[PDB]
Amino acid sequence: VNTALQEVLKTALIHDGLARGIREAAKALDKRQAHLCVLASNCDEPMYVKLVEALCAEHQINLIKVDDNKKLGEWVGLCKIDREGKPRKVVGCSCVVVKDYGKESQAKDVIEEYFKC
Amino acid sequence: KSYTTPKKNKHKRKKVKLAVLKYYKVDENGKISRLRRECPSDECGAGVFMASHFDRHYCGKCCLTYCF
Ligand SMILES: [Zn+2]
Repeated sequence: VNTALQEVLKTALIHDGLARGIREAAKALDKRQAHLCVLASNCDEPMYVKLVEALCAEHQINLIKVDDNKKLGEWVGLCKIDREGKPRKVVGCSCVVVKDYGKESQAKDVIEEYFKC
Repeated sequence: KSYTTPKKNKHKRKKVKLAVLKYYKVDENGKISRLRRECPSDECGAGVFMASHFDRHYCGKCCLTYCF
């Protein structure tokens, strides 16, 4: 699941078909374009957990649980300054939705087979 | 270097944290009941949010201020 998700986010960054950002996530939700997303639950969010679960369980959007939000910004590569090393001048991200174009991948088939079942 | 008339600052945008909470109103249900309306023009998208004012309602990138 880890290599599959990393490769899927990698090729989505290759094709640039992802509309990253909570604002663009709201654009995609109001424009009814949602297939899969990345979410981190049970964080130190004071009010945002109920809001993100309300906008996730409203229009058949996928669910995934990650520990904290400050490490969520490394999958899509936000602050990848000095790529030849561990990134340190990084702020995290709340959620990233991806409108996948390169959906056919090595193990995203069995990931969505888990998702549909 | 320095001048006599004081330099008026260019409008640098302010720092607002977790702004979306004042846009989508959080009610008891999991329905996104937003008090901000929707722009009827098809030139601008529904995602592109409008302006919230007191005696008018400016639209998005259509430059059409739908006043009262
Ligand atoms: Zn408009």
